Amino acid sequence: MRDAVTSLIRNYDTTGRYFDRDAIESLKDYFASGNDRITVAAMINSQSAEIVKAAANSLFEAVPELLLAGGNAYTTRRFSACLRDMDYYLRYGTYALIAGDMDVLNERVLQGLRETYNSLGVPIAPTVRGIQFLKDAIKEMAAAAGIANTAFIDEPFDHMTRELSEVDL
Amino acid sequence: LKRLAIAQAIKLSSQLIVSRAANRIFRPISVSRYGPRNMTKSLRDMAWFLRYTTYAIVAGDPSILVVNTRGLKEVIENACSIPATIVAIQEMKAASLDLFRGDREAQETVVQYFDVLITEMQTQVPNDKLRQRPSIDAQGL
Amino acid sequence: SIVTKSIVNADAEARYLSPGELDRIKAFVTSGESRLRIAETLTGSRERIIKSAGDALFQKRPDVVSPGGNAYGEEMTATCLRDMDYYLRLITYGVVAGDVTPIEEIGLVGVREMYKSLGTPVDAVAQAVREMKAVATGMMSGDDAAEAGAYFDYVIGAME
Amino acid sequence: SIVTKSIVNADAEARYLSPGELDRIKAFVTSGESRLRIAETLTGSRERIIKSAGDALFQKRPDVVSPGGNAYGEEMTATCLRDMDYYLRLITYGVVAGDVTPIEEIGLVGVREMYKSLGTPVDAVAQAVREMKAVATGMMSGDDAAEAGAYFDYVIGAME
Amino acid sequence: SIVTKSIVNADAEARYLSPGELDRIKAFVTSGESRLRIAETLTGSRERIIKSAGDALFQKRPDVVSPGGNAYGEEMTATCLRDMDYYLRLITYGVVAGDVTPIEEIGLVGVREMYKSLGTPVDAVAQAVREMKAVATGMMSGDDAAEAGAYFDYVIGAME
Amino acid sequence: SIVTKSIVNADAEARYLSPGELDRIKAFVTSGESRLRIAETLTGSRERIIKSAGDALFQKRPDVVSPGGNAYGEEMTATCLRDMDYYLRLITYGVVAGDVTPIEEIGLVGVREMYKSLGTPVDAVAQAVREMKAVATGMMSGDDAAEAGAYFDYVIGAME
Amino acid sequence: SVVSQVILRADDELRYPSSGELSGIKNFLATGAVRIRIAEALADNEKKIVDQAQKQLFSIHPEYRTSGGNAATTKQYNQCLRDYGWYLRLVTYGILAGDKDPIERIGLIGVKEMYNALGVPVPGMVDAIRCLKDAALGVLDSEEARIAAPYFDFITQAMS
Amino acid sequence: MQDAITSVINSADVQGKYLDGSAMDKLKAYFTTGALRVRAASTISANAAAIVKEAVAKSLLYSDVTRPGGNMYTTRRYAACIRDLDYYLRYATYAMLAGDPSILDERVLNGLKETYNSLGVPVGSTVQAIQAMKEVTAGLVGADAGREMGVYFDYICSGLS
Amino acid sequence: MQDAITSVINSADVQGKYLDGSAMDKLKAYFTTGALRVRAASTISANAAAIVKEAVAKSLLYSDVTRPGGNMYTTRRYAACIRDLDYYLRYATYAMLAGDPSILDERVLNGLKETYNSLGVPVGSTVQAIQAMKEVTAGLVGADAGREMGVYFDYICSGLS
Amino acid sequence: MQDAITSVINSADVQGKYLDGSAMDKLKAYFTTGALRVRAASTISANAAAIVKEAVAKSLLYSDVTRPGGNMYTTRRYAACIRDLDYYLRYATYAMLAGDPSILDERVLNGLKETYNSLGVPVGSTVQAIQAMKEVTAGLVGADAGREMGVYFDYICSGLS
Amino acid sequence: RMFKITACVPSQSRIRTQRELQNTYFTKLVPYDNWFREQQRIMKMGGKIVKVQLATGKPGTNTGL
Ligand SMILES: *[C@H](C)[C@H]1/C(=C/c2[nH]c(/C=C3N=C(/C=C4\NC(=O)C(CC)=C4C)C(C)=C\3CCC(=O)O)c(CCC(=O)O)c2C)NC(=O)[C@@H]1C
Ligand SMILES: CCC1=C(C)/C(=C/C2=NC(=C\c3[nH]c(/C=C4\NC(=O)[C@H](C)[C@H]4CC)c(C)c3CCC(=O)O)/C(CCC(=O)O)=C2C)NC1=O
Ligand SMILES: CCC1=C(C)/C(=C/C2=NC(=C\c3[nH]c(/C=C4\NC(=O)[C@H](C)[C@H]4CC)c(C)c3CCC(=O)O)/C(CCC(=O)O)=C2C)NC1=O
Ligand SMILES: CCC1=C(C)/C(=C/C2=NC(=C\c3[nH]c(/C=C4\NC(=O)[C@H](C)[C@H]4CC)c(C)c3CCC(=O)O)/C(CCC(=O)O)=C2C)NC1=O
Ligand SMILES: CCC1=C(C)/C(=C/C2=NC(=C\c3[nH]c(/C=C4\NC(=O)[C@H](C)[C@H]4CC)c(C)c3CCC(=O)O)/C(CCC(=O)O)=C2C)NC1=O
Ligand SMILES: CCC1=C(C)/C(=C/C2=NC(=C\c3[nH]c(/C=C4\NC(=O)[C@H](C)[C@H]4CC)c(C)c3CCC(=O)O)/C(CCC(=O)O)=C2C)NC1=O
Ligand SMILES: CCC1=C(C)/C(=C/C2=NC(=C\c3[nH]c(/C=C4\NC(=O)[C@H](C)[C@H]4CC)c(C)c3CCC(=O)O)/C(CCC(=O)O)=C2C)NC1=O
Ligand SMILES: CCC1=C(C)/C(=C/C2=NC(=C\c3[nH]c(/C=C4\NC(=O)[C@H](C)[C@H]4CC)c(C)c3CCC(=O)O)/C(CCC(=O)O)=C2C)NC1=O
Ligand SMILES: CCC1=C(C)/C(=C/C2=NC(=C\c3[nH]c(/C=C4\NC(=O)[C@H](C)[C@H]4CC)c(C)c3CCC(=O)O)/C(CCC(=O)O)=C2C)NC1=O
Repeated sequence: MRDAVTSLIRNYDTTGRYFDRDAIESLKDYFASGNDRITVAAMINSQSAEIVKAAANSLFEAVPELLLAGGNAYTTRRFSACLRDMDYYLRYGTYALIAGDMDVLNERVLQGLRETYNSLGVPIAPTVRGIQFLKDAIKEMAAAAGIANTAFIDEPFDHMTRELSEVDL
Repeated sequence: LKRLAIAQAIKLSSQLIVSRAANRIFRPISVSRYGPRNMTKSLRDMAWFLRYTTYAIVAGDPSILVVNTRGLKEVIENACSIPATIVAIQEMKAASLDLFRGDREAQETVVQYFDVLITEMQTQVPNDKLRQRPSIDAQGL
Repeated sequence: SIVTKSIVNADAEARYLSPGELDRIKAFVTSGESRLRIAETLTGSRERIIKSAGDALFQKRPDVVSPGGNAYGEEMTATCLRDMDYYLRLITYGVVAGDVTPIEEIGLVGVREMYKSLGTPVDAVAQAVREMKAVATGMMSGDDAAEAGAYFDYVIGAME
Repeated sequence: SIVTKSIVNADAEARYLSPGELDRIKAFVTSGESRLRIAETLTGSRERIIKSAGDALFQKRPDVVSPGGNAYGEEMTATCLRDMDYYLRLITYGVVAGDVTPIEEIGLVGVREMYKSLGTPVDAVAQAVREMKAVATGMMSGDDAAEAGAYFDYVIGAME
Repeated sequence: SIVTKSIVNADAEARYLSPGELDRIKAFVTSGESRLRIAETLTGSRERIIKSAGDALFQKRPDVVSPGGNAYGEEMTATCLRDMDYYLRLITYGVVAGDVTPIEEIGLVGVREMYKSLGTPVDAVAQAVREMKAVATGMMSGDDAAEAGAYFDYVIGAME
Repeated sequence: SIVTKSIVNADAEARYLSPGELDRIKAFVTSGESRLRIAETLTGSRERIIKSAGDALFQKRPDVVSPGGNAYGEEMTATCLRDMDYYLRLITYGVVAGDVTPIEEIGLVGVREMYKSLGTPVDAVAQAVREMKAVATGMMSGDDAAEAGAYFDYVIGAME
Repeated sequence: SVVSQVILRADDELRYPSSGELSGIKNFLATGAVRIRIAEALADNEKKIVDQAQKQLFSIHPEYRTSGGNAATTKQYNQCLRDYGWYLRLVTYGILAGDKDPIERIGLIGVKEMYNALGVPVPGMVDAIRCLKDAALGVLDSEEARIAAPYFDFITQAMS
Repeated sequence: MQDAITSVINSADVQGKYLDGSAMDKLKAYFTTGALRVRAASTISANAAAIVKEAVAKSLLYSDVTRPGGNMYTTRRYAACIRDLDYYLRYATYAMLAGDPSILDERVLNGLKETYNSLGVPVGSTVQAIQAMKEVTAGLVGADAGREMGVYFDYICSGLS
Repeated sequence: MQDAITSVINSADVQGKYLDGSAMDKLKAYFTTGALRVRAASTISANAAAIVKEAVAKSLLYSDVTRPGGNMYTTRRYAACIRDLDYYLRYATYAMLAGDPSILDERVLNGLKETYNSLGVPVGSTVQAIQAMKEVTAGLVGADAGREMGVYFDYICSGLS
Repeated sequence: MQDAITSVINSADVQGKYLDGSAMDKLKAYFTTGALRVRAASTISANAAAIVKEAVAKSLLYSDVTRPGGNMYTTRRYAACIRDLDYYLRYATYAMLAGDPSILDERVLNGLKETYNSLGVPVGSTVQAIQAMKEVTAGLVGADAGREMGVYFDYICSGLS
Repeated sequence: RMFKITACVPSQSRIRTQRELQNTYFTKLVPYDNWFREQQRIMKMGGKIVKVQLATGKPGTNTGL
């Protein structure tokens, strides 16, 4: 896995150069916003099982077929599998919120997710809309808790739904 | 063929079983401050219990009931009253034994599957199996 | 780094980050300023560190520069100082990252196999990092010398 | 038996007995009376079964009783009829138990190794059980002959 | 062969060939001339070996050619002599290769399953290879008969 | 030895000794006389082998006897010649046994860990066995020098 | 604890604890005194903390006191209070180890199995631990509330 | 692992004799009791968790063993105790169905005493828990099915003690 | 697991001494007997199943142990008995080839007494079976090869008893 | 496996009591000594192979055990001896960091006496080797860190003897 | 060479993973070369080792295992 620091370290290592002015400025930029990420992560660790359920109910209010007959969140086995999947998305979104880099999401979530979902019949679309219902919930909850900047909260879910995304453009 | 006979009898008269459940339920009798959003969900679930009872009766194993209504309780415990659902399923069992008769053999099959339903509505939840890993590079699920 | 290690260690265990690990990440996040100061101290004076450490090494272990040793000749001594420069760069990376996974994960895993394939005595390389540690901790304040000497200590420990 | 097999098959799976296995045990429990009737039919007339089956076998395969064969002589023919008596006894055990785990678990596992160490043609033993099956299913009613011929069929199948 | 077996046995052990295995390969390389002489002895007189061995087999075991046996009739006896020809060919291969991995790896692995699916007594096949061994070791010098009888011995041993 | 290796290699495979392995054991049994002659050649002249090989080693690698090396001083040079005597004794054992499992199973498994814990350059030990091989194969006939140089070759190969 | 996690993880990969892990150990062991003070303050006031948390829990859920619930009879109600007290004791234990380790090992691995083996629902326990959280947070200052709060949230996480 | 049928066949086979009248009478006794065994096994499979939790509520709850210092203290130990009691009830059901306790000393009572003595598990408290489980299931399935359950429950308690 | 050569080398190494004249004489004795060992091993590999079945035909057949109640009764027990006798003959061949019985107490006689005592296997009847196997193979390979086979057969019978 | 903190918590939990003043004082003692423990652990991690080879150079070298016949004779035995001494130093470092010797009797001293008695390993010579390792590391890290290392080294020597 | 060991290894992970039961307190012959990693692993899982006994070793030999 990579955080932002090991990203800069691997970036400078492949050319064999030391840190310049700009590398120290980007490391200061990660270390200055570190406390903000950590109180956001602790506030998410407060209400994880609540946020996952609320994002799930907002997703099922969005796409109503999945609770109904032909949908994929049909039975309670499928309902519990979908809510555990949303718990996975919030967990690795917290991990990428603390790390500040998208390599944990790429190595442990997004690599080969589409294969499993296309095979099992799990749809990829309401998965993404549920991921960003989680993102919107986290964003307004942490903007309510005195935190000025929300770009780092914006980062990992936007990456996760740029990757599961179907490129049609 | 007897399992099909009782399944066809249950299917042909499911509407009056659900209606008998409806004026049994709506352990206080329910206030009907629920509104349409809870009410359509309630009517769908009082159907759905009978559906997987019928599927279990034809299939021959109550596992189709078990793997669904085991963890069902805490999904709907924030929603509604759980003993109301319990007396609802008990009443639907009584409505099946109302509907057909046998020489105490098909009634016994029906009370077996309905008893699996009332047993699994009290198993409230088992915690999920944790694949914790010892390796660092591995991920736990 | 610290965040990678905490994330992976919570990741195998199928759990979130425990609050103790979270205040660990928080304390590392606060100490990053002193880490960057130690990194600028190590980066800006790399010429004198490599020069004085090579001088003290060849004073201490003269057989590797004598004919018969590995680092005998002009280009071989230049490659020797280049290897010392590599290890000082990895020291700076480990100082910034707050953990030794840059140093170990880049230049310490197959170091015995590589230096055995080159024909190099690894104890003399440990002496080179020892002289680099002496010059570097002679260059800083007390707690800064201790925090840099932890990573220098890890490199010499991973040699032998 | 049936109960042993159902218990073991639920036992490896870490589950209780499924209801289908339970009505299997129930149907075997109800059919035990007909199983005991077939067992009394096979037990009470064992003399004529062994005698007529040995006669038809030595008529069919005369080389094993000719000089040069295994069952040549008085005591060798007596041991041959004794082996046929053993297999009819195991047939009765398998008829009562409702499954072939008595027959297989007693007298069919290393039957090829034993009869190869004795120097016996196993096809002639299969013919002996075939003649025993002919005399035994000539002795019963239709469904009784089918239920006994299932176990006789298993013995001749486990020979070859 | 010997070289294949030594290479594989050193190959699993993650080591090179030990010097004892190397002089084993060297001794087999020197004895290859006598192996080729035994192979020409077995190859050039295959007609008389197969003919006399079939004659002595059907003299010894007449029931397999009697009506009721496997090799009853013209084409069945021709297929029986063909199977004996196959086994003499595998004997020649094992004589040249210096080991029984041609014989085992071609015609001895599922020999019991094949001859059980055909309905063949395998002891009579062992007697066929026994008569082939008698005719073949009656055809050579002493050490040549011992070296060929080792592989004939392996075939009859792998039958039973 | 050869017999141990053949027995173990047939032992894991759940089979008897193949005839090729048996003539391997037979050829080793016949060559044991020449093996014992090479062993007496190596045993009787051990003083000159150890003396001349130590002389040529310290001529070739003078830094290990110079102050700073491992074998500096009287008792350290005596221990160095003792280690060379140990390796010549293991060479004699491997010559008699027909395989390198005495040499490997006594003095070659943890040789790198031991000589790293002592602070010894292992390449200089390989040069010591090289000079021992030069003096020993300068002492015998051609095929005897080749057969002893196989085991000397294994020791220098197992060093590096 | 923190040092137990560092020691066990270093014991997996067969190595000494590295410098980043030891510096995290130092950062916990420096501020252990503030932890000792806040565990004192939690051990002092526990009667009123459990009291107001009980009051707010039965504000949120009067269902358990009333007929058919778990808080119906005063024996079960006294055990509801005692469960609250044990969980506050485990919170102080989790604070003083610096991590989740003893509180999870003593009270969290399998709460679901216990409270399904009993009759009280686990979302009630989630609400109960949140009531205990805002009760115990009213008695400490922010410099200590930042250390107190996320252990309560970790219990809330392992409940669900 | 053998039921009444396999043990009767094994006795008649170790004799080498055919099935005489005493073996026929033993098998007739088993074939008369088998339907009651089937119905009791279904009724016990109905209420596994209820019988286990009523056994803990009778014996082990509110005693010292669920308090601090007891061997049933932690949630891990509570879950393992419920697991052990579910094992005892499941294997007693199996031995009731077979009509022979060979599965109990083959697969429960084999190394159970040494395991419990190495762990520090109290054997008397778990014997009382199995006795309360027996009392609850004998209240569940009736007099004679409760007796033929209690003979194997007493077998487990005797092999444990 | 060591032959005569490896045991001689191990004695000279535990001494720390070089190979003196007594070790040279022991190795010369083994290198003289080795060709006879090779030929006897080939002759025994020829007739494995014949020697085993003649040993059963001499000792164990037509006695009580193949009758009902005996430990060699069933076909499973007969096949396992033939397997055990094939093991004894195979390992006696290995110990004959090595010239040292270290493989016998390393890999046959290690837990064999406790296994046979736990199973209920008669040790005297299997000792008589191994003795008849020894008698048959000594009739097969001659006087002195039969003697050097019988020393390891007597080793197996002594360790079994 | 428990440090001073986990043992204090386990005592207060087996009591069922809260953390009183004596537990607070014990944890304050550990939180004062922890920085010295950290620095000594870093200094010991620096010089693992040097401390091990100086312990062998003090005790085991040039004695009978490295000569022929000794249990440290061969290169395999020498490598296994260096491995065993590295284990003792590593686990003494772990027990120094935890401040509790529970890891030593959990994971070193568990079956070590029976292993060494089955192999033929001399226990007195390895106790002298651990004592020389203790002497070398107490010369390395100073007086009081050497003492708090030597208490666990003496624990290993006492459990080994 | 082989060690006839006897040990008891509780899992401490069956509650989380909810697997079925393997019987602990085993008595087994471990080969000598991997007896090390096996003893270390039994100590990793926290299980106590009751009895270690060398079965086939004949201790004190240098070749021939
Ligand atoms: C829920 C909102 C959506 C949905 C989910 C759904 N998923 C499954 C089954 C699986 N999902 C996964 C997913 C992951 N595994 C991972 O490791 C990661 C990264 C951490 C993810 C995201 C896997 C592996 C499965 C297979 C089951 C298993 O875990 O073994 C189901 C069940 C499908 C079925 O019918 O069996 C469901 C319902 N479905 C929806 O409709 C929502 C959009
Ligand atoms: C085949 C057996 C089976 C059933 C019944 C089942 C039910 C089920 N009921 C649900 C919710 C619900 N169910 C109800 C209502 C009720 N629930 C009841 O059983 C009562 C009859 C009624 C109240 C009187 C309500 C109000 C919700 C919404 C809960 C929420 O907001 O999360 C959900 C969550 C998804 C949804 O919104 O529908 C499932 C999966 N799943 C199954 O596999
Ligand atoms: C960042 C991790 C990293 C390391 C360490 C590294 C080492 C490295 N050292 C090399 C050579 C060398 N390194 C040395 C160094 C030394 N010899 C001595 O005597 C001194 C003790 C010591 C230095 C103080 C010498 C002499 C060579 C040349 C070897 C040769 O020419 O055969 C080479 C081969 C030539 C090259 O491409 O540079 C590599 C790859 N590469 C890496 O990527
Ligand atoms: C219950 C399972 C079971 C079986 C099957 C069994 C067989 C068995 N058959 C034997 C002999 C024999 N069995 C036969 C039988 C036959 N030869 C023929 O040609 C016919 C085809 C065939 C019978 C119809 C003969 C001839 C012998 C004597 C072999 C000899 O004397 O070498 C013997 C050795 C002497 C003895 O102790 O009886 C055994 C153990 N034992 C068992 O426990
Ligand atoms: C039979 C297998 C076997 C070997 C190989 C063996 C080696 C061995 N070599 C030792 C020392 C030594 N061996 C050497 C040898 C050398 N240093 C050099 O520079 C030369 C390149 C080389 C020899 C030509 C030296 C210098 C020491 C002393 C190391 C010291 O004093 O620190 C010691 C420690 C003291 C002792 O007890 O003898 C052992 C055990 N022991 C064995 O059982
Ligand atoms: C060390 C970790 C740990 C805890 C805390 C624990 C609790 C525990 N709670 C119990 C019962 C109980 N626990 C509760 C608790 C509650 N009911 C509610 O409505 C609330 C949500 C909640 C707390 C306010 C109640 C009411 C009972 C009695 C249930 C019964 O009637 O059996 C019992 C069974 C009888 C007893 O010993 O008291 C245990 C062992 N066991 C443990 O190992
Ligand atoms: C199928 C046959 C079979 C049985 C019965 C069996 C029992 C068994 N019970 C165990 C533990 C246990 N068993 C108990 C049970 C009790 N302690 C008490 O205080 C109560 C009196 C009693 C319950 C009524 C507890 C508390 C443990 C956990 C010990 C621990 O974690 O330290 C363990 C330790 C390993 C593990 O938990 O998963 C085994 C192997 N294993 C088997 O294969
Ligand atoms: C290679 C060293 C080695 C030996 C020798 C060995 C023997 C061995 N013999 C066994 C059984 C047996 N061994 C016998 C043998 C005999 N009983 C008699 O009545 C006769 C006197 C005697 C034969 C001559 C029988 C009948 C059994 C089966 C016991 C049973 O199935 O109950 C078993 C029980 C497990 C199994 O059959 O497969 C072992 C492990 N295992 C080994 O690893
Ligand atoms: C982590 C806790 C732990 C320890 C300590 C441990 C020790 C251990 N030491 C062993 C061997 C050994 N240990 C020694 C050590 C010594 N003999 C001497 O003469 C010296 C006095 C002493 C060294 C100072 C030797 C020489 C052997 C090899 C025995 C042999 O190969 O025959 C073995 C035999 C298996 C193998 O080598 O790999 C074990 C399991 N295992 C463990 O899990």
